[PDB]
Amino acid sequence: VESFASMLRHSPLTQMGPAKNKLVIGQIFHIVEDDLYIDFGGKFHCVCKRPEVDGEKYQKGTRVRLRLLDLELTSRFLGATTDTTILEADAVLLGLQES
Amino acid sequence: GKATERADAFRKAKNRAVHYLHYIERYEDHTIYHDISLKFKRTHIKMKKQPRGYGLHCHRAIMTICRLIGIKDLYAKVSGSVNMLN
Amino acid sequence: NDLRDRILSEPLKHADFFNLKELFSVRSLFDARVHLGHKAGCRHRFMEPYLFGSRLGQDIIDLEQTAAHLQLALNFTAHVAYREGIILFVSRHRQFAHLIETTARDCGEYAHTRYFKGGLLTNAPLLLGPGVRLPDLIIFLHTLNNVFEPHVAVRDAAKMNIPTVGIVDTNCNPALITYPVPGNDDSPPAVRLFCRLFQVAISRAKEKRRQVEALYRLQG
Amino acid sequence: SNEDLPVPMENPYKEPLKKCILCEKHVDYKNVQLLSQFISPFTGCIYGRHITGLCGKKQKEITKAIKRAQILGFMPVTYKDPAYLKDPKVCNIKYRE
Amino acid sequence: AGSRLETVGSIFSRTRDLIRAGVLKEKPLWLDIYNAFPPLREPVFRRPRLRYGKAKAAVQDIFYHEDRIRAKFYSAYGSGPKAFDLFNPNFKSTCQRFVEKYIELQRLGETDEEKLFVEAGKALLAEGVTLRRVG
RNA sequence: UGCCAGCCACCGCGGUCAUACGAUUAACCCAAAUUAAUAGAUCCACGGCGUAAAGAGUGUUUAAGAAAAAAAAUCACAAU
Ligand SMILES: [Mg+2]
Ligand SMILES: [Mg+2]
Ligand SMILES: [Mg+2]
Ligand SMILES: [Mg+2]
Ligand SMILES: [Mg+2]
Ligand SMILES: [Mg+2]
Ligand SMILES: [Mg+2]
Ligand SMILES: [Mg+2]
Ligand SMILES: [Mg+2]
Ligand SMILES: [Mg+2]
Ligand SMILES: [Zn+2]
Repeated sequence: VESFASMLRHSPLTQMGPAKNKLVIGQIFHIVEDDLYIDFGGKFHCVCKRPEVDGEKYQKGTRVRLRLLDLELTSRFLGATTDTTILEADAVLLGLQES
Repeated sequence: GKATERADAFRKAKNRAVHYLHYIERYEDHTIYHDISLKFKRTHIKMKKQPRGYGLHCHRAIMTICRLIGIKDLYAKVSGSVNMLN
Repeated sequence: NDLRDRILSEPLKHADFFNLKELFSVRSLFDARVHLGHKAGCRHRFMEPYLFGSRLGQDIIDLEQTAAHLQLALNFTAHVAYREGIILFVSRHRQFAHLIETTARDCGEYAHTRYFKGGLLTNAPLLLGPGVRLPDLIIFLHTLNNVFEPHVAVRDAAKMNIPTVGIVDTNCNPALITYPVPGNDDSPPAVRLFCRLFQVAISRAKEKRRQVEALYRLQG
Repeated sequence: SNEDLPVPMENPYKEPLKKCILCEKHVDYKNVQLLSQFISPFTGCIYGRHITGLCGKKQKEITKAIKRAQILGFMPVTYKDPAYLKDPKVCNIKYRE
Repeated sequence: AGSRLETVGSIFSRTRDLIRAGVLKEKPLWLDIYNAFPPLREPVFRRPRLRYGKAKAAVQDIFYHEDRIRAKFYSAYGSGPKAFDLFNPNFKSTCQRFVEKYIELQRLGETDEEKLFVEAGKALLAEGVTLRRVG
């Protein structure tokens, strides 16, 4: 039986380190007419805009590539006890699964 | 219970009092377990444990509440504001 | 009468009566991302004993403690379904709400994933009907509402003495919950796994109630 | 006996602190060009922190070095010296819209 | 009828105290199940005060010597060309390959970090992966 | 009777329907005593000082204290 510290040591998210400038492949699970809701698998879905090139082949279940900056967008404003999560992630589109 | 008419306020208070109930532990069913001193807002309440034979030296509201609980022996001293709700 | 007392008191002497320990595992939760939370500044003060640590500002929830809580929570849910109780699933979150509602439809238990009206659990006879039997247990999949406040029905169930099982994140309030499980309520694999475990718990409880009822019928 | 527990070490991924434009540099009142880059060309006013973008130490040293050059007669007051008009723009203020 | 005060105590304590007093004559089934199977923590209301002064949290940061190696890897070569896949539990990154070969190389008895980094890079190059570095 | 006559320890009542004035009936409490007045006994703070009374315009020192467990003095900028 494996201990949980061993699983944290060998999890891919621990191997990620910094959340800035990381190339992560993700999967689109919901289609809004200009908005792509992409579950890259970490914690939250990110929202991207449909690009002007090859915009027809971004559908449900499509795998894309992302460059992560913040895994969860969250900030403090004055007069707030707790931070303000947006319940999203920040990532931009590079392309879709070049194979 | 608050209402325009006194009887309506009486009925509202009677129906709302059964919703909020406490259980008060009584040592040998007559006195409280230990000496309790507290300050709630601006009211200082100090109640003291007594033996079996000398009963209920308390403010009249405390005597009524202790009679409804079942406490027959207590000492009570209240200081500061003697507001009824507090 | 006495045999009904026997069939009520029979599962209470066995810890593993419904055999739920084989339903889930630490790897099963870890593959569905239960161990992640929000940022470290979002950490509620009551989640420090339930947090294993912080990974680069992100809260990591100890799934040893989550499994230890979840075994008791699933066992309590199985027993309250065995004793023919009313079970209500509440999750005020518009990303899974159809999935909670279909989960409860397949369970045969009831769901409130819409707006909770103010005097619903408290002033039950005016809202629902002249004589209404109150719910016996509530599962909160999300203890927070859309404006990041703690849920009203948690406080109302604490007023009405209704037990609950709540999935609390790193920013939630486990103080009012009698059976909290520290976990992740945002990731869809975690939410679907929690719904699947509650589905199999309810189904196992009702089918085992049916079989022991049939055994009681063939006894006499 | 569990070697998979984390160690109480500091953060290894601390990217170093961002630096000012003149940071680990030396300011002076004799060089008119460096002092006059941080000055409005039309009026001669001194830009603040939100336009200049320095450490507070260097912002104070630039302010004192300019004012010393203003009093001692090395640089103009009412205008930027037009011989150094075409210097590269370090300030973030945009005058033409 | 019941006890509706939230801050007095747990629902278990309130129900057992009211039945002990004698106001409640119908025993709930959840009370018996609670007597069978208790929680880890009793649900008593605690007021979430805000923390002031020199007192801070007890949460420990999750760090490793492997993360110390990952810091130098991300400083020199940046992110790996293999990208990242968080859906596979057994995903082996180029970064984690560098970490493993760094461990296997320091098991040879070399203390010098420059020698460890250079021979780890050439051991990566011998396995066919590409190190673009940062220009 | 009608802010008149008048009453009260305090709040207060009497301005043509007064359980508060004067009388009558009834009732309450003391009792060879009952009220009024004046002295006493008791009663203020081991409580507070931003807004209600209270942190004295500032620093140093004498007297008087506390040193109770562990350390320190010291660096950009507009003191005079
Ligand atoms: Mg959450
Ligand atoms: Mg008058
Ligand atoms: Mg008189
Ligand atoms: Mg008259
Ligand atoms: Mg009188
Ligand atoms: Mg009279
Ligand atoms: Mg006083
Ligand atoms: Mg004053
Ligand atoms: Mg002062
Ligand atoms: Mg004065
Ligand atoms: Zn600088």
